[PDB]
Amino acid sequence: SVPSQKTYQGSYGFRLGFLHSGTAKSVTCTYSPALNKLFCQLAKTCPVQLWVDSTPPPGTRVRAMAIYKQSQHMTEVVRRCPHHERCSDSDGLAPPQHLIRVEGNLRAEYLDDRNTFRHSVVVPCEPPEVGSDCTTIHYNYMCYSSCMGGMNRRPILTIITLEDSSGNLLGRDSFEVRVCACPGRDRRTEEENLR
Ligand SMILES: CNCc1ccc2c(c1)c1ccccc1n2CCF
Ligand SMILES: [Zn+2]
Repeated sequence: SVPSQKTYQGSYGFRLGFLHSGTAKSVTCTYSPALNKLFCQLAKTCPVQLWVDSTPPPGTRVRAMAIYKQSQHMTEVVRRCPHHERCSDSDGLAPPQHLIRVEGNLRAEYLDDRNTFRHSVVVPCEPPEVGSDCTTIHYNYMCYSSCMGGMNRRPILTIITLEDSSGNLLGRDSFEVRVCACPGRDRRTEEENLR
């Protein structure tokens, strides 16, 4: 009915990482550690790092799913709004209803859950390239937080799960997301409000 959001490093020490992009007016994606919140523009690249302490088995996958943050909305499926689901911006793989896409990975799979109706996108867990210490997934968020008939100004969380080949839980992390026109200004405002 509601997916768990409990942080769980599991046997492999799984956790996320984010770049340090700053808050200039021109920034298109920026992460606030103090808020555990990603601020991004519509349909722009959001780099999310995956870190582990030890190598998970072949066939491990990484899934992303959005849920509403507020308890009174958590049972409602997060989906694109009535405008964006019809705007013919398909990448040829993501269903037009899905808020979260993975960019540039032909092995991405998109799930409409047959029981919960929730959307998710899952990719194989790949090791870092030679010379790198982590792997990065590039996500896109395909509606604004403010879209009427969709998120409608309600905050969302993204839950990232590390899964075995059967879909069993190996690790979990999460972060709040705001999709907005000016991520740098909004991050500065919300960090000031918190302080
Ligand atoms: C020093 N570098 C550690 C590190 C960081 C991230 C890593 C790995 C190793 C690793 C090894 C095998 C398969 C996937 C792997 N990931 C991605 C999932 F977090
Ligand atoms: Zn929309």
